[PDB]
Amino acid sequence: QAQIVHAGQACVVKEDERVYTIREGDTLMLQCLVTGHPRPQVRWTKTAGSAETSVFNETLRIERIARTQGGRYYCKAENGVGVPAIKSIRVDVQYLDEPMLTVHQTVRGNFYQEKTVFLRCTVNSNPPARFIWKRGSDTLSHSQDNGVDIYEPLYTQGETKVLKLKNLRPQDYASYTCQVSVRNVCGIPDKAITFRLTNTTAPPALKLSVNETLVVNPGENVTVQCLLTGGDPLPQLQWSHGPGPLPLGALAQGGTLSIPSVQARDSGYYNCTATNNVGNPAKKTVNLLVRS
Amino acid sequence: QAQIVHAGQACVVKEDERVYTIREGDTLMLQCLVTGHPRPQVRWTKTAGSAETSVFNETLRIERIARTQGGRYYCKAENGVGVPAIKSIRVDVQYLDEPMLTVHQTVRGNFYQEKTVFLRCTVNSNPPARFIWKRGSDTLSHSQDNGVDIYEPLYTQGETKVLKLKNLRPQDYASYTCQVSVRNVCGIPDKAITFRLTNTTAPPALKLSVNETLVVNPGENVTVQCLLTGGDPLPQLQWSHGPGPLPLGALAQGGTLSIPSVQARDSGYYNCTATNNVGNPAKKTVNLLVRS
Amino acid sequence: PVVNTAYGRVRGVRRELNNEILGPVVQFLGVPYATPPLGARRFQPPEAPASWPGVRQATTLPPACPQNLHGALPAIMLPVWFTDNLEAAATYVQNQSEDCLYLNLYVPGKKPVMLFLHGGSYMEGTGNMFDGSVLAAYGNVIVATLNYRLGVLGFLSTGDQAAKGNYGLLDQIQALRWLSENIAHFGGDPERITIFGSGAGASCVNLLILSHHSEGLFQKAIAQSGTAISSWSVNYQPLKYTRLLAAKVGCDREDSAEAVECLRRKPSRELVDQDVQPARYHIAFGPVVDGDVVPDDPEILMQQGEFLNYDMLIGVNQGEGLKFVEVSASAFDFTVSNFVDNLYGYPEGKDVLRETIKFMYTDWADRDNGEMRRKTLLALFTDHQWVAPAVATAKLHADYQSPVYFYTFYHHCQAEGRPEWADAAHGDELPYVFGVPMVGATDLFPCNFSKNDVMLSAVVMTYWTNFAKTGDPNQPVPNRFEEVVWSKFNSKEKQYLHIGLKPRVRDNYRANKVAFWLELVPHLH
Amino acid sequence: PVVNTAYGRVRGVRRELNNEILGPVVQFLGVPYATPPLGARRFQPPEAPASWPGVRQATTLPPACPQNLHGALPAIMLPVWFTDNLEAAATYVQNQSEDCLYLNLYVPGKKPVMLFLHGGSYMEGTGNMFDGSVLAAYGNVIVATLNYRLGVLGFLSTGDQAAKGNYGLLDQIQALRWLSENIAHFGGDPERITIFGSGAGASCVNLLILSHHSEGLFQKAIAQSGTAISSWSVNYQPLKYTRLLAAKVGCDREDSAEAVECLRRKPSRELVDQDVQPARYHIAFGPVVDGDVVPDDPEILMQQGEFLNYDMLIGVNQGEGLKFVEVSASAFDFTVSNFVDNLYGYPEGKDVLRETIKFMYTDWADRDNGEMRRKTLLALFTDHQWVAPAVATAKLHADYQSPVYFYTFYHHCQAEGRPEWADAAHGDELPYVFGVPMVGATDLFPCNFSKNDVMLSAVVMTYWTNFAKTGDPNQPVPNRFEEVVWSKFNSKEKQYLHIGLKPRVRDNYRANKVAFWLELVPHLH
Ligand SMILES: *[C@@H]1O[C@H](CO)[C@@H](O[C@@H]2O[C@H](CO)[C@@H](O)[C@H](O)[C@H]2NC(C)=O)[C@H](O)[C@H]1NC(C)=O
Ligand SMILES: *[C@@H]1O[C@H](CO)[C@@H](O[C@@H]2O[C@H](CO)[C@@H](O)[C@H](O)[C@H]2NC(C)=O)[C@H](O)[C@H]1NC(C)=O
Ligand SMILES: *[C@@H]1O[C@H](CO)[C@@H](O)[C@H](O)[C@H]1NC(C)=O
Ligand SMILES: *[C@@H]1O[C@H](CO)[C@@H](O)[C@H](O)[C@H]1NC(C)=O
Ligand SMILES: *[C@@H]1O[C@H](CO)[C@@H](O)[C@H](O)[C@H]1NC(C)=O
Ligand SMILES: *[C@@H]1O[C@H](CO)[C@@H](O)[C@H](O)[C@H]1NC(C)=O
Ligand SMILES: *[C@@H]1O[C@H](CO)[C@@H](O)[C@H](O)[C@H]1NC(C)=O
Ligand SMILES: *[C@@H]1O[C@H](CO)[C@@H](O)[C@H](O)[C@H]1NC(C)=O
Repeated sequence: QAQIVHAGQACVVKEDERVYTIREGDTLMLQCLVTGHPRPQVRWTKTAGSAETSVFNETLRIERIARTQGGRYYCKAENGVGVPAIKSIRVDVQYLDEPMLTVHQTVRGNFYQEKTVFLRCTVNSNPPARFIWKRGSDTLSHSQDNGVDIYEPLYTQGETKVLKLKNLRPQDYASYTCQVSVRNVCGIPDKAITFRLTNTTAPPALKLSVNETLVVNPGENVTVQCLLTGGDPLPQLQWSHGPGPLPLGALAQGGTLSIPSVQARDSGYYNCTATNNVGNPAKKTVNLLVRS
Repeated sequence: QAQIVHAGQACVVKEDERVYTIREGDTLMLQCLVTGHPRPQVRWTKTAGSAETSVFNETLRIERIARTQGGRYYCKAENGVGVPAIKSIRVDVQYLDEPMLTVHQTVRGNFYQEKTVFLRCTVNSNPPARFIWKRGSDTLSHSQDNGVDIYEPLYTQGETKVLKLKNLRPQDYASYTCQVSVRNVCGIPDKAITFRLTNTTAPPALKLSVNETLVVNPGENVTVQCLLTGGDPLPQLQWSHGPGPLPLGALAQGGTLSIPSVQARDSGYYNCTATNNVGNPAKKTVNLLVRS
Repeated sequence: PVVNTAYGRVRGVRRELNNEILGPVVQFLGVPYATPPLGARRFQPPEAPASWPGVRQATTLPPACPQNLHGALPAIMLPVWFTDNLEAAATYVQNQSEDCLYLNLYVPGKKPVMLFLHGGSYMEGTGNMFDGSVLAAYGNVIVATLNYRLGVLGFLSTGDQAAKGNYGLLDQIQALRWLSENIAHFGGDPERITIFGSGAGASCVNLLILSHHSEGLFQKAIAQSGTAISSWSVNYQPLKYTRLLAAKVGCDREDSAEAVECLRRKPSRELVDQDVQPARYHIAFGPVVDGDVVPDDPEILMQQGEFLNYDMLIGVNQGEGLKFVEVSASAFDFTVSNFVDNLYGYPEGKDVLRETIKFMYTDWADRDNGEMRRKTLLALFTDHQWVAPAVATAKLHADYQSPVYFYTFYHHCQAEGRPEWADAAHGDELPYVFGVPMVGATDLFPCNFSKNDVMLSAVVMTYWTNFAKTGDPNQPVPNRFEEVVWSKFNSKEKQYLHIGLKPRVRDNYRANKVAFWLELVPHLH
Repeated sequence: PVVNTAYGRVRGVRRELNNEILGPVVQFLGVPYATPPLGARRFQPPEAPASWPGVRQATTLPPACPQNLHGALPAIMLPVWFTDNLEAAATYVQNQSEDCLYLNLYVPGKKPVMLFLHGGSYMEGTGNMFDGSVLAAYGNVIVATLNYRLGVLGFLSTGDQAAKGNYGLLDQIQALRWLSENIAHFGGDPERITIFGSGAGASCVNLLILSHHSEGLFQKAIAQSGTAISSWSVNYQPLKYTRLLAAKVGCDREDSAEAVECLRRKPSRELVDQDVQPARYHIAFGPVVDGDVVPDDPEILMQQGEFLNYDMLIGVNQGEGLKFVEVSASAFDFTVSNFVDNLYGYPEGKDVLRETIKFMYTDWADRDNGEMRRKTLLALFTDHQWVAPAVATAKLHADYQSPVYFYTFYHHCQAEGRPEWADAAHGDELPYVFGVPMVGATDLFPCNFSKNDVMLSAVVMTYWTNFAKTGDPNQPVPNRFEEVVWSKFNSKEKQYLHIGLKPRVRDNYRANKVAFWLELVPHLH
């Protein structure tokens, strides 16, 4: 004598069955309807592993749903008459983050005449994103300009796509844009990111104003500089310590690391890294040591 | 002072560099020309492994060349003045044997509704042959009739090609022809072979007029019959003994095996096989034993 | 031995086992757990059974569900002992009626419950073949064997609302509810219920793991050589074969409710005798994606984490698919061709897939003889149908912190045509699970049991019952297995227990082949 | 120590080795075996040398052929010891002149002859780096080291008749003729001549096996980590790179004879200093298919059986391509991408090939860390460039009843940056072939030699010299190698000898990978 049907007439995105497809952050509301000769109990349970995280009202409402809240739900009528009623919904919470473009020249010697450059684009999106590569305002492919390849590498779960420039022609040194699209499933618009490849594009190189292992007495003033010796797109520099952070230490500019006073707690490694998405980041280490 | 150039103006087939391309069995003749201030020695050597199989006349002539004589040759001037002269030719002896068509139904139970039939064609040709499958007078492919596949299996050196009939439709029971072509390189014309697939096409089954192990006393008259219990294309039957043949034994018809007198030499196995190219051949064994 | 239930009173029967160490048990053969699905209730979910005022005498095996073992059996996916001993199996199904929704209990302070979902191929079998009395008297556990609706009467679906399908699974759920609110009368524990099955029954086990209707019914699950993601696990063309069968029995009406309506009139004898041939390695009538008891595709459900954290014990035998091989190079090419065309939907690129599969399953140290070709075919079917889906299921469930324990059965039982040097085929783990070596070879399992068989049977029974008790197969009750710790299974380590005469725990089973079928073959097409 | 030859008289020099067991040798450093190819004879075959009436004093190493080690070396295909010790190598080539066609003899009743074709990459190297006196005094064999024309002056070709090419190979043939009709004066045997080389030199060895011009010159051959079918074995775009180089030196004329004509005027210093970058894993100037000294494609020649039954001793090191790897998953994807695009001509289907290659070289028991990725890259390049072409050559030659003996070098020599736990890289077998451990570490081979190194060096020298004598590497003169019978090699058994500290004879080396590259990868595209 216990039946249930739920309406999904909330502020949810439209599409031209059993799936509730909403844009991320939008307001979700699902209306469970019961039917019984005795008044049955309502339950809105999220499928979470267990051999009270459930809303017991007829309406399951969440104002701001993230990816974490995009599992499978189901409502249930507990009425003593017969089998309890169960109806399930897959809440598909969709989004489209911002793309990340990184150049990779993969170089020692210059013995071969190849000059090959890779452009890897990466996104995070609930709908598997569609990738469109452009050179300026030219959506390019291999059938259009055979000097390039385009492929999606396996074992990366399809969240990335690579544009290969096999041999750099003068026309290759241009502006490339990765444009990612979810096909406007929730009205989510396409995004894009751009990189300028030029004759001087190169990964970063770092210069350290101290030796590798820096020996310091307690109470002294320590200042280490991180200097740049390479990287055409202006690299960004950051310092780090590792296991235990230091309260005295400050990093006013990305290059300057400052420790006002030194105690044996402050000993250890201090890694300065420069990262401009062109190659492997540059890492220079200062092994700060305090006598004892 | 020793130079050589050879003309290939023999009865050799025409083509629209260094290769002498002749039809098999035709007459080959190659004319080596020497040049020396002293009269140099001529040599027509076939490249055969060695850390006198050579013609020492200016003309290398072979009336009937088979596949075995289609290696690489080279002529050489031995003159004391300087380096001896060497010029090589690849003698490409081409042919096209006759195709062999065999059906393979790959069957136990009839639990699945598949009814899949394979048609394997096999040839032996110096030019890798081209295969054309036909159903009656219809050169068929997958894009024409998608109820069939056509593929060339690897690890068979490309001398065979398979026509797959995935699910037998009423129109599949027809006449299939494998037509193999060398593209008339030496004027060699295309060949063909045909098979009629019908509702009753089946591999052969054999009935033996004796038990498995037949015990016989010396000097007796032995006659074993090989009978057919299956095989829509009329199978052909043959007997065999194995290691040592028997002079007394005769095989007037493929089914009848006759041993006039028996000695202990005649003991052993006698395998009758029926082979019509539809499945695995049928093998029935008579273990003829002589008391001692 | 009379016990009252919420419906009626039942008289059992106490029997002594053929073992001097194992004592007696109390059997309840044929208690009804659902109303007979006879008229309007054919092709309908199972409701609660009736109530009888007197004492029903359940001292005889109940009838098996309507079957047909005469002609056209799925020997490829059937247990080998079943296909070899069709007579000793047919004696168990001489009594067939559509009123077959009964179960059998085997009882030796709340004892754990262990219900066995018998498998095969969804169109045959019965729980009466499995005498759980030995497993009960050894394990200190209650053993249940039910009978669910088979084939047409159990899984016919139209993809519409006329016949949602999965009626046999719903019978299993109804028996789970029955035991949840009636095993306490037998002294059992409704809070320590464990289901276990082999073959298609283990497929049903995983399905009930993914189902909502089994929410409070059981806690542990054991899949033995069966998965919900294999080709024959779920029917994805229900209306096709339902309309073929309907056309066979003069029931082809273009309205699904009307065709279902005439199908309810035709007698079960004339429905089960019809043989609707399915596609190769598929099924014509089985579990379907109704959107209710199976919310969506089981693989999608396991990838999206839409399930509960049951305790899973998965495992595969070494040489399952023995019936698949019973080799010429040409024959190898042909069976790989039909393999690719049937298991991959005749895909463009079937040549690449076929040739790389023939390469991957060809030991190149000797590529000449056909014995090795037979071995690589056995490994081919064993890997694609059982090993890879098992590892994928254990991985996906273990990723969401479900405790999983993986086993590989290597030692089998010696019978005629089944020499002890051959591989453990499909279904050969059941004799050790049900303590068959300890009571003598039945006519269905005519094995030359040795002391090793008995001891190994005690080991695996110990593992299974321990799992039913505590969720760890080796914790309650611990002579080759010395201090072997059946470690857990997670996607990092992927550790499994190698069950057999020489046991050990290894880290990655067939990792190259599993990664081949899982991570590379899909991109090909 | 003066000996007369058919051309002139030569004064040698006797030297004692740095070993108390090995006695003295007689060295003849710098005897001319061909007329200097200076003016009209540049880009021309080598003719017989001149005759000197007096006694030429060949007691000093002759000059090396024009090279350039300043900038842009092929570190990928070069021996590792060469790339690491560029100074100790550059000291051997301080004297460079185009008149470099000389050779060096090392002599301890007709002794066997063993000429060493030095390799590298066809554009550098010299026979002066290899002091064959130790190998001579140990093996009871005469050891020869020549200098053939390198790079531009040795292999420039136009594909036309203007420059057929393969001039360095023709220099090697001219030295073979010289030794065939002049080693008898040194007591040597012209009927037991064996050529041996490493790297590109071994490529030249196989080429001379396939050549007609070497018909009566030698009987045995030894290919050490070099083959005629690898990507860098033969140049297949000679006119392309010849026209690039011509454009560099202001010699671009659309007539090949005129461009060759101006190229003969430009000094060698301005030609060898030009760096014409080739395609990845290829060469810009090397052996070509002239149709004369190389009648056709070497692979076609070996498939059609168009060669003579020389005795071949092939073999590969375990970890060749060490320079190739010096790993991120992304980097793995990228280097496999360039691998496929360069070694397979940017083929349609590069995605299938790339992904199946990344699968085939990925241990899936742990696919997380990059150490294993480095190992699988090393195995990738080692397999594709050296192991598979070696096995293919040994198979094709052994099929036509050529006696072949296959070896795999596993133990290497310990140097800085080359720990003894790493794999035997490319060229690390030469120190043991030339008895380096028995005379101390030279500056070019700065190895921490141990007693194991000396003894293994004696073992491999014993094998090589025995092969030069009788064609069986273990028959004349037989402490780990106990009764090990270096069995033959045929396509059936494919047996090889595993040379190292722990030796054994095994039947199929990397059979799955070799069968992958040989029998499956071609069908992909
Ligand atoms: C800064 O760089 C140092 C490099 O010296 C890092 O130290 C490494 O830590 C890993 C962690 O297991 C060890 O395996 C390596 O052996 C260490 N390198 C050494 C000792 O030379 C340190 O972790 C870095 N700190 C960061 C990135 O915060
Ligand atoms: C006739 O058939 C018999 C089958 O009994 C063949 O005998 C087999 O020979 C092979 C050769 O090594 C053995 O390995 C088998 O064991 C034999 N089978 C036995 C003993 O049952 C016999 O070779 C056949 N003769 C032919 C084909 O000429
Ligand atoms: C390319 O960059 C180089 C410096 O790296 C510069 O000398 C040259 O002019 C550039 N080419 C242009 C701007 O066309
Ligand atoms: C260290 O530097 C800080 C700020 O730069 C300053 O306040 C402090 O006095 C210095 N320590 C000394 C001088 O000992
Ligand atoms: C097909 O063959 C069967 C016998 O195998 C026969 O009964 C039937 O008539 C045949 N179909 C035709 C001739 O169309
Ligand atoms: C055996 O048969 C042959 C011919 O059939 C006959 O000549 C011979 O006499 C027979 N042997 C007897 C009857 O002993
Ligand atoms: C089965 O019988 C065979 C021989 O008849 C015997 O060798 C084997 O040991 C037996 N196996 C047992 C008793 O387990
Ligand atoms: C090389 O030197 C190291 C330590 O300095 C030593 O352990 C090793 O045994 C040496 N190898 C030899 C002497 O062969």
